[PDB]
Amino acid sequence: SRVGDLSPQQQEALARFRENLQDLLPILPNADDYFLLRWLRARNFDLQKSEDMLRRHMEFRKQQDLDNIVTWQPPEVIQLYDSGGLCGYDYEGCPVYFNIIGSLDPKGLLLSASKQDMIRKRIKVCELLLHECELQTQKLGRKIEMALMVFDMEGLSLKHLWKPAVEVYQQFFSILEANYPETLKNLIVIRAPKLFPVAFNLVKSFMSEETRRKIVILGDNWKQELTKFISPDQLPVEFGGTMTDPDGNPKCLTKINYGGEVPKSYYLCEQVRLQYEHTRSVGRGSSLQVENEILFPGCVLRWQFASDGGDIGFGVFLKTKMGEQQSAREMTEVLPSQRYNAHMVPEDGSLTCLQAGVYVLRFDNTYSRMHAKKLSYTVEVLLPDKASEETLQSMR
Ligand SMILES: CCCCCCCCCCC(=O)O
Repeated sequence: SRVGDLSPQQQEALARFRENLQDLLPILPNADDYFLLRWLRARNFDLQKSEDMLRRHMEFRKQQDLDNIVTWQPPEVIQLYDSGGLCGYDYEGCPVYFNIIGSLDPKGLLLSASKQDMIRKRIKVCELLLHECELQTQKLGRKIEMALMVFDMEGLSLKHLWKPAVEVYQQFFSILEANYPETLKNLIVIRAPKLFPVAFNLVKSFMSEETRRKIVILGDNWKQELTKFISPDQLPVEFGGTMTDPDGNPKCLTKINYGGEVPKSYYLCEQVRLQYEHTRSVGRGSSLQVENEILFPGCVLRWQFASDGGDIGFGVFLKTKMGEQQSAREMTEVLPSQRYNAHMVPEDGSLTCLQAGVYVLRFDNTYSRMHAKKLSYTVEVLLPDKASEETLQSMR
């Protein structure tokens, strides 16, 4: 349903849509048929829903001053450590953006800056890419409508699954679908480690099916495979091409930021506000066990908790028999129990399950003979996305 071959149904729909948007035409990012058709396709030519979607976007542009975001300067920590960059063009002339996820330190960034600034940095990238598409259109004399995004997963870690960081990427993917529909040609994933299917499963429901269908996972031969999309002379040497910085650096640091660990000197806090699924009392001299059956290795357990009334002990155990509850003496110790000041600073963490069995998170108040505790917690079993898992298996 694109420019050129619209049906009459579609051509009449487009004309009506254009008529219904007369008030907005002078302030649209572009008032051409290409622009309008993105909103129509996103809502199957339902004139009302398409209009609602576009008008919501236009309110978002006003609220966020998006026409001027290309000159917005983020906080120093985001300028220096929030990764990614625009570099090169694909064979059609679409701009390429490198998203260096694996080297990102989103925890350090969120402890040093706001979710709002991290999201605004990512919106800025969208606007920069759109401006680059327009410049390319003018230079090439034909419409360039989309960008190509490469996602470098080298370094992806349990550390990246910190719940507040994940909420950044989830919110961003929701914003992308609502405000930048059909702006990515492909989403090319390189250097995916074993953790990728679990990580991907956390964000997949926030992207549209059309976006998901454009994901391409590359294997060991990714450098050669990338050159099917992008010319070597448009690719950094780091990613298999011939482009360098003026000083010969193969990473093209003058265009692409590679993130890295945020120095502690930038931190403005060391934990953020959390929300919890459950609240329970743990009696004086007592304990609480939260059990989860893991059916295969590679599942990830992730938790967060706070206490009131004093500290709490916490460890992770693995049952040696299924059936009745076992004591800490009888179970295998997976993560040694320790006391945490979870009444002062909430705790969180994760681990990879190396075996199938019943994993038990044990909250220990047995040492506190006079004082009970109130405990709030969330404990989640994170499963792999099955398609991603199969694909990674299939690439050896
Ligand atoms: C093309 C799909 C990219 C998958 C990104 C999943 C990474 C989860 C980590 C969230 C974060 O730390 O920003």
